[PDB]
Amino acid sequence: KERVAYAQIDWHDFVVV
Amino acid sequence: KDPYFMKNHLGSYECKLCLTLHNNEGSYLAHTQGKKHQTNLARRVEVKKFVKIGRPGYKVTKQRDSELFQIDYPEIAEGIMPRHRFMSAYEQRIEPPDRRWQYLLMAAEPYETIAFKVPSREIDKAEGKFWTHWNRETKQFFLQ
Amino acid sequence: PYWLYKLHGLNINYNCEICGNYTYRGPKAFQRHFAEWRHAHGMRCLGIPNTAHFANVTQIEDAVSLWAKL
Amino acid sequence: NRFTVAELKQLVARPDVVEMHDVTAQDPKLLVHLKATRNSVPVPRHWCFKRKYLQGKRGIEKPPFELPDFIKRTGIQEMREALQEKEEQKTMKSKMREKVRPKMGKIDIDYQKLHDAFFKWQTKPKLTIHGDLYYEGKEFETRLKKPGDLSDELRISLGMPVGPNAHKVPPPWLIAMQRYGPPPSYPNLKIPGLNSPIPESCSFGYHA
Amino acid sequence: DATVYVGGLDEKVSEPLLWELFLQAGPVVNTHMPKDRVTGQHQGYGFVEFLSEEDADYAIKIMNMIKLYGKPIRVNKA
RNA sequence: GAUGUCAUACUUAUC
Repeated sequence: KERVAYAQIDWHDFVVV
Repeated sequence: KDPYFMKNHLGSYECKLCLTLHNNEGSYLAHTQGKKHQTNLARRVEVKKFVKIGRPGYKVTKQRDSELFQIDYPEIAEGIMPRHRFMSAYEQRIEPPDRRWQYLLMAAEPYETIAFKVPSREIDKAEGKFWTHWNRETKQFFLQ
Repeated sequence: PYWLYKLHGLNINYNCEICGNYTYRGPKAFQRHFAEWRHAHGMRCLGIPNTAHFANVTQIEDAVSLWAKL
Repeated sequence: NRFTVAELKQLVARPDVVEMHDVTAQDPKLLVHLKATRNSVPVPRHWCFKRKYLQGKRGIEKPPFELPDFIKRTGIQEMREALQEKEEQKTMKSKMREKVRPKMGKIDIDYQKLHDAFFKWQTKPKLTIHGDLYYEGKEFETRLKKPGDLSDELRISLGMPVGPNAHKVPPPWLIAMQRYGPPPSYPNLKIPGLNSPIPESCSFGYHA
Repeated sequence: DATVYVGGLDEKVSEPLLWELFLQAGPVVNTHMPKDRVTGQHQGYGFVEFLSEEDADYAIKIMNMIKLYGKPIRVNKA
């Protein structure tokens, strides 16, 4: 389930604070 | 229905199993029964679309260690732990120039991802099972 | 079959002194295995290049003289 | 009396033409001089076989006939196929009634079109040299490439569009060639972007 | 030392296609493709023997990112 | 692949 959730998350919404 | 009798380019018959030639049609039907033909026959997407995104502002606490980030996240009420991943700055929404660094981004399902740029080449390890932890009682995730 | 092994030259002992005195059960099989990876690996240890002059070479002392003559 | 192949290879000036069967002849030096001549032709390979050079392609499928462009450009093949398809459906009574009162004018396309196809539209075929003999597997051995060039099938398989812009044009082994250097087996090979200009050398490789 | 093993290739790839793919990094002296004679299909592996061991090592090091028909081709020393 | 019996088919503008 963690591998399925990690492979479906958006990796383009980057936010630097 | 014999799958071995074929027609050649000269108007003849050819047995492909025993590889024999026959001139007339009466010689192909008499070549199926015999000692050679009998011996030849005996020898032969849903999780990504359902992700809610309100994007709240996260609060990270970076600290230079010596031998680590302490990001406080709210209650997610799920078994899925937040995951960290190292990505390159070549892919972006606007593609700004001079992007030649890497960014370690931590992401969770009810919150937005928080990214930290790493100018150095290799000073740590961004693996999940190797050097990260998440205390579900205090809702605190750490990675070193 | 004994007839297909007697007509095609099979079951005939042939000795190859280059590949560790290996055995071969056919003249055409020996001629096919001469231009193969095993004979090239056996001839590469002596330092002879894989060419067409050493196709019918069997003894190492004759192959060394054929390599020194060229 | 009969020497081995080693002495025959050492005695002859060209040991590449020496075979295993030439040592048991009646003249090894004469056979070695005749086999290593300038304009001599080799013997066929079916002299030592046992299939009489024609019993190997039994079960193999072959096309009936390859018509040239000059004969196919006259419309005689389609008319002959239509006449064969019309004659294959006629019975014996229709074939015997057409012999006493035949219908003239089956095709009759032209008279000068055949002369134009045989005199004006004549094309020279693909001949060969006199030394290139014919064998049984010569019709199937068609595999007999250049460094720096890629075919259309290899580019379709690898997924590399051939373009004049040398940014996306080279294969992805160009980064390894930039990090490691030129190939040691080809010192004169030049690739665009490393040792060649990019808009100039659009052929993705040059042997200079 | 002069032979490198190539794996991860599809069955539709041919030996002249593999030779033309290997010729871009160096001249290959021999190419062996093990295939079953009963079915006439390749086994997905091949051996490219070059003229030198250093050229074979450079070809093995320069082919770690080659993809053929959607499958990445791996090169190893053999 | 060879042998010896049988049948089919083909070639030489053969008669």
